[PDB]
Amino acid sequence: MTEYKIKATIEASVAKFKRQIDSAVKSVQRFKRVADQT
Amino acid sequence: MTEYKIKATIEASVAKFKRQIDSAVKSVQRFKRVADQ
Amino acid sequence: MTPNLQLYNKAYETLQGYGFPVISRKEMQQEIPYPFFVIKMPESNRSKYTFDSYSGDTNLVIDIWSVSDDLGHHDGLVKRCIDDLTPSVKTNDYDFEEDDTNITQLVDDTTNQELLHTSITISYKTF
Amino acid sequence: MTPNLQLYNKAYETLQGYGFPVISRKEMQQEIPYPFFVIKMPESNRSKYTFDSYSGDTNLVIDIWSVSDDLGHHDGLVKRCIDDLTPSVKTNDYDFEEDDTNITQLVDDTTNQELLHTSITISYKTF
Amino acid sequence: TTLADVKKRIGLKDEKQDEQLEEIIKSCESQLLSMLPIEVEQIPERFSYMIKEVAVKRYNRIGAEGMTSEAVDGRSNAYELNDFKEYEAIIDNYFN
Amino acid sequence: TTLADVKKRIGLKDEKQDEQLEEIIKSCESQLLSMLPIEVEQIPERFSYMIKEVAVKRYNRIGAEGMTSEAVDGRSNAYELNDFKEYEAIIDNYFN
Amino acid sequence: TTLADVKKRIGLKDEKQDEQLEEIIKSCESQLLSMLPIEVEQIPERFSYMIKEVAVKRYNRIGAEGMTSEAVDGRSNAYELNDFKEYEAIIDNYFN
Amino acid sequence: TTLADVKKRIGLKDEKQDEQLEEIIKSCESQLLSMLPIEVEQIPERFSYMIKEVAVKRYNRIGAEGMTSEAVDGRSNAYELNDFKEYEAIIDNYFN
Amino acid sequence: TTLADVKKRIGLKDEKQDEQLEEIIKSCESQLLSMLPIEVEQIPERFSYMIKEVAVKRYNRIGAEGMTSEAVDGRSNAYELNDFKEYEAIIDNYFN
Amino acid sequence: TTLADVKKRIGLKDEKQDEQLEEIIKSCESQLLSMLPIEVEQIPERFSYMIKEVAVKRYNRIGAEGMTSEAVDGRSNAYELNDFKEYEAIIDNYFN
Amino acid sequence: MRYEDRVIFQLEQVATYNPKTSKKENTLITYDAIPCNINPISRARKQLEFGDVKNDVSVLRIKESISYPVSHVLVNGIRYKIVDTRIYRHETSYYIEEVN
Amino acid sequence: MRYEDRVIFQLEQVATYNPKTSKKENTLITYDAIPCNINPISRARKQLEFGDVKNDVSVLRIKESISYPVSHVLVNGIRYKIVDTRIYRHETSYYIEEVN
Amino acid sequence: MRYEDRVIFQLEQVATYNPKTSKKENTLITYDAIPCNINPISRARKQLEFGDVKNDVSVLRIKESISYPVSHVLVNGIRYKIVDTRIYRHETSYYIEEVN
Amino acid sequence: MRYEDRVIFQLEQVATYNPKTSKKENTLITYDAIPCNINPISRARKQLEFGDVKNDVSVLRIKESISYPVSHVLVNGIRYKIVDTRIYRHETSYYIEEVN
Amino acid sequence: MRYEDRVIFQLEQVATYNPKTSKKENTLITYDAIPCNINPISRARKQLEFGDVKNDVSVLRIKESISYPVSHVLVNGIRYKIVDTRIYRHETSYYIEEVN
Amino acid sequence: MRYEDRVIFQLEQVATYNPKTSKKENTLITYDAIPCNINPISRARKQLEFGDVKNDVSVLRIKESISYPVSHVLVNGIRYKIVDTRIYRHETSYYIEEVN
Amino acid sequence: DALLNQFHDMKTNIDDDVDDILQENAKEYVVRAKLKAREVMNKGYWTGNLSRNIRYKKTGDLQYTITSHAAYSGFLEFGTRYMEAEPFMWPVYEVIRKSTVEELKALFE
Repeated sequence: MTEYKIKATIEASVAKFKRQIDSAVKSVQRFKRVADQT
Repeated sequence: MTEYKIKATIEASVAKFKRQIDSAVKSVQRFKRVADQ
Repeated sequence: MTPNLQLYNKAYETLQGYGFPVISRKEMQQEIPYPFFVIKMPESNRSKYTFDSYSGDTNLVIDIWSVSDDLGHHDGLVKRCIDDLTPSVKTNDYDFEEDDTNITQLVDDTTNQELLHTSITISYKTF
Repeated sequence: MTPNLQLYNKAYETLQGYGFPVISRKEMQQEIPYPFFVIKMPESNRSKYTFDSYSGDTNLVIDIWSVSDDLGHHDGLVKRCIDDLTPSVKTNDYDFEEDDTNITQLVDDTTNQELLHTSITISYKTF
Repeated sequence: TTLADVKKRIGLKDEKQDEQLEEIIKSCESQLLSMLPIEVEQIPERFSYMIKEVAVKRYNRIGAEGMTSEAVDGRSNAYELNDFKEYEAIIDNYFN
Repeated sequence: TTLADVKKRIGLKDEKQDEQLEEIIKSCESQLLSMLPIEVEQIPERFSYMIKEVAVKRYNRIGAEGMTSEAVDGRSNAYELNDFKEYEAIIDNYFN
Repeated sequence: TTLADVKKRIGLKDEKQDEQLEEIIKSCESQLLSMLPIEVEQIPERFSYMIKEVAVKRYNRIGAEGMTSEAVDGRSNAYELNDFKEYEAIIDNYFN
Repeated sequence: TTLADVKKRIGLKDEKQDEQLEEIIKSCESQLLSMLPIEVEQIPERFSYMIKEVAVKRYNRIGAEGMTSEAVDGRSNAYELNDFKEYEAIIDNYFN
Repeated sequence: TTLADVKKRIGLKDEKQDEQLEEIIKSCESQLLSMLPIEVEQIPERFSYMIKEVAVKRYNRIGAEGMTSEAVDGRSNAYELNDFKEYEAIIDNYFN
Repeated sequence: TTLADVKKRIGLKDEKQDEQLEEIIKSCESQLLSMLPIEVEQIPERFSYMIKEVAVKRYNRIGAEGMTSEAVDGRSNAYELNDFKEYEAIIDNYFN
Repeated sequence: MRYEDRVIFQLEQVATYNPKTSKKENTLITYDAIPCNINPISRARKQLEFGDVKNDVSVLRIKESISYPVSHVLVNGIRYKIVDTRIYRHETSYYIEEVN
Repeated sequence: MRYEDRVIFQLEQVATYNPKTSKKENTLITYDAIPCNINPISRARKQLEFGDVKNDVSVLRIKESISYPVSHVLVNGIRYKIVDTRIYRHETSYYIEEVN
Repeated sequence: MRYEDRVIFQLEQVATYNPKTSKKENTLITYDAIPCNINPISRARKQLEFGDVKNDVSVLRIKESISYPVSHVLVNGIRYKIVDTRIYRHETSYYIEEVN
Repeated sequence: MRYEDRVIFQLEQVATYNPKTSKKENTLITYDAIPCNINPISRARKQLEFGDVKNDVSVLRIKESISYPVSHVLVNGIRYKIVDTRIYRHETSYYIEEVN
Repeated sequence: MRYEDRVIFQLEQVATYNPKTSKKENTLITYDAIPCNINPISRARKQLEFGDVKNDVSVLRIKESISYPVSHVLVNGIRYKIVDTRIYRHETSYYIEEVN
Repeated sequence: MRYEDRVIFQLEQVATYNPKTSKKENTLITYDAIPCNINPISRARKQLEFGDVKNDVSVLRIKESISYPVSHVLVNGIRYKIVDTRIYRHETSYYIEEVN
Repeated sequence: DALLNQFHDMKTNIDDDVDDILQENAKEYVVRAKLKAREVMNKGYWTGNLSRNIRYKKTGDLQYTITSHAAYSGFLEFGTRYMEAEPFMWPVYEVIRKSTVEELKALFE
């Protein structure tokens, strides 16, 4: 005999989206801080 | 062991949104100058 | 014609004169050498401005793709486009005046090759 | 009728006169030759405006699909619509006054074919 | 047999399928009476249960008469080769 | 057989498949009458149920007459090797 | 057997399946009494447990009387080829 | 046979495939007439149904003549080894 | 045979494959005439249909003449071990 | 044979592979001439087709001569045991 | 295949919207029933914006093919929209989903 | 493979946009029909921004290979864009999607 | 199938909200117990907004079918909502999930 | 393994950016051709920001191993970047993607 | 199953928060050790907000069943939270994850 | 298993940050080499924020077990971080990833 | 004006939304493969031990691996020196790919 198993794999990457969201967040916080002086 | 794969990689084109919000910031600052100066 | 198409045509009649290829989108069977220009149809806001005319905001984006081997030449194309399309563009029905121009560059590895991708936005007030 | 439906009907009475097909949404068994118009039901804000009337902001979106083989014609449709629906539309109960129009065009390859997709948004003040 | 005893075994309390079950039972009776010795004009009461058992088998096989297997989304069956195979031996041994 | 007796077992209640079932039944009768000895002119009523049973088997098999298996969008069938196989043991045992 | 003795083994404690178990037991008794020699009028008590055991086997098989295998929404069963197989070696060995 | 009886059995009411079916039937007739004893100049009417049955088998097999199995993206057929295998025995037994 | 008679069965209606079908048919004729006894100078018309049938089998097999199985982008074929296998039993039985 | 007739059968209208096909044909001719009786200096024209048939088999097998199966990313071939196996019997039967 | 069940095909023919009356009344063409084969009925929870509904996603099979245009089927007293139709040589297979 | 069906290949040759006339009229080169093998026709619901369309994703197979450039195929009266082509030693296999 | 376990079916009949009393009191119809077959009990961690709960996602099987409308089942002392029901010829199969 | 095809390995050697001339001109080292084994050519649609391109994702195999650094391969007249290299005892296997 | 390993069950009994003292001190009930069967120990990287930890997701099996409530297990000197418990006829199977 | 290859285990022992010198200099404990079995070397493209690197994700196997704490391995001249360690009765299996 | 809350929620929760859709498609892959096996493996030797041994595991974060654990299953998926192939996991790959992509799209459309 031989252990001729078969695999199928489903996987995803979020870390780029994570950083894109951080970039948008801090841009809106920039708007927040200038609106506070206005 | 043969492996079939499905990969999903997630994107957002925030480079437009950044430019929009920065344009808004720079536009608002003109008001502050007009008020104080 | 709308101002959109009037501007877009004047943009072709400029950029297409350099001899490098100009496209709105690349099709699969079409071979394009580097460097090349992608040019994208303007947006336009239009609103009442005087008792006798509208006026509005027309937003042009041109998009320059090159291999990173020589950055000085790529920048030379950028500067050549800006110097030809600004400060003003005049056409048959419309006038365009640079409100601002925004230049942004990325190093693009999507294609298994290190490309330079410059986006040139020009916001024309139009009358 | 709301102003929404009044305006939407007046828009069909215009666009349906061109002899190109006009649709709210394409159904699967329905064959549509290019070019064609999608049209979407207006949004409408309302608020008190005088001691005697409301007034408000009604937003109309019409949306023009064509094959990219001839851009001058597609822009001809865009201009023909904007010229027919501005500066003002009158109907039975409501008056509409243009406050803005926004034109945005995309090149669309969703359908294995290079189509032009123009969105025309028109903001009407209404009374 | 009666219909009612096949009906009781398969727990089928309504009447929606009596038209099929009466044909199934009529078929099983005819087949068993075909397997007996040529002289024998009547199914011996010793064997009266076989009609019922095979009728239940056939009830289950409705829609798979000629099929050794059926499969569909979420459900599948596999069937034995011959309904009377267990009983061919008993009928033989009784007459020999 | 009558058509109606086959019709009852497969649970049909309309006319929309009569022209197929007629030809199926007519073929089953011809085949069974081919299996009997040469001197036999008619299927004896002792065997009449066979014509019904195989007529149902073939009704299921319709569109698969040569096929060991048939898969169509997640329905799947596998078919018995020979429609009359069970009955060969009865027919031969009866005449011999 | 009593019904109660089968009922106890399969762990049932209510009345809701009696009409099936009764017919199952009655069928098992008829079959076993078919397997004994012709002169035997009753199952000898020496064998009474067989009627119970097969009555349990058939209770499990209910709804699958002809099926080698049965798969229903991820629940899959496969069945012994013959319920009385173990006991044929006892019955025959006892009378002969 | 007629064409129309094969046509009726396979339920094919249009005329889009008569050119193929007429060749299939002409082929089946020729093959059966090849399987008879050398003296026999005519297909016995006792066997006239075989032509129809095999023609239906062949109609199903269109596009898979030489292929034992055939599959694509949710549609699969597997075919029996020899169209006339069931009937070789009957033709033999009739002439012997 | 004529080419047209093969052409009709495989449903072809144009000229774009004639040069292959011609060579296939010419090969089938040569092979069958190799299987007959040495004294036979021509395929007897009694067997002419074989040349057609195998010509269709080979038409399907085209691009797979040596292959038992063939998968190409989800299209899967499996092929019969020998094109003339059925007909060996007719040819031999006819001359001997 | 000519090259041109193998060329016609395999539908190969350019000249990009004549260097391979001429070697394949030269090989098939040599092998067939090896299978004949020792005295026989020439391939009988009765067998001239075998050279062509096997040449096509070998043409399909290019890149898989030593291999029973070949697969990559959903292109798969499986090959028969022996190119001449069908013809070993015919050559024998002709000389015996 | 056992082709036991009877299916009624329909074409819902899309009308041109009438801005004088604010109506776009479609019309249904409906055909004679055909023998078909169909999967067992499901009644799954489907979860729309307004809440739960009993959906049924299914496949229906017919021998050879039909000459005429179709868009919906009615069978087992449920009405379905055709969302795929797959056309084999001797057989047609329709993927269908209940409406509502 | 049975190569029964006949395919017409096409090349849609992309023209340069002409700003003086607002046109970029392409031109179609179209070739003689070739014997091919093709999957059964699907007619799936595809759900575009403007609504539903009957899409067809498919695979087509031809023996050996063609000398000339191609971009679309017309077969069964449906026109497809080629989206992949896969070049085996003695066979070519094209992945094709209906346009519209 | 061994049909050993006993299931009690229920229909929770939805009342129309009463704005005069701010109540929409439903009513439960509850039926006689039926012999069924059920998968082994799970007690999975499910992670709601307010925290963890012991969920159970399961399948239950009954011979032939029931005449009457149902919505929930009570079995093994756990109450479940029916979320699919799948109607074979001689058998009915219900997908069920615990409430809470 | 039939090692029929001939591959040319390359190393694209990355130069340091020269700010006084705005150039970072790389240099290619290119090696003698090696016998290899490679998958059939694909030409898939790949959908970049600027549009469609004909991509080719593939695997190439060579016996034992090469002494020297590499980064790209040229074979069948297509240039690929190496994106994985897998080093078995007696065999080396390179995953490669076309550039452009 | 070989039931070699010994597991200690625990119930961490949740106390009610005391606002006078800002404490909600739970209490652990802990039971006599039971013979069990358990998967081999994993020590996977798990990547929390504060950093890496050595996590262990595992399954534990015991014959028949236990009368009493449980919430955690201690075995091999690792403490796990039970996240599923699956109740077969003669056997109980617990899905367990290390805490921390 | 053939345990041919020799692995050097390491523990990178984490020091506490010293705010008077802005240093947190770790120290490496390094052990005698052990016979191991390891997968063939991969050199995959990994695509970090600053660009491409040649990554290697692999599994390493040793007979029985080691008394002492570890965190990294050096083998084939590549340094890996241990990201999982699985502990069978007579065998230990380490999932390892190259650093950089 | 409070848009930072929406971006914060997206940053915080979408990890679990992706993990859930992966888990659901992994379960569906096993269910469909368990059916497809009997759909094609019908030459008549079926015990079903293969279908008793199709499983899946969360082998990594945002990574689910399905596995056919029966030793001979490769010989069935790919055929052999003596058997035609009866592929059973490949036809499910063609399904679950589409469902996974369109459901992840629907998470962001």
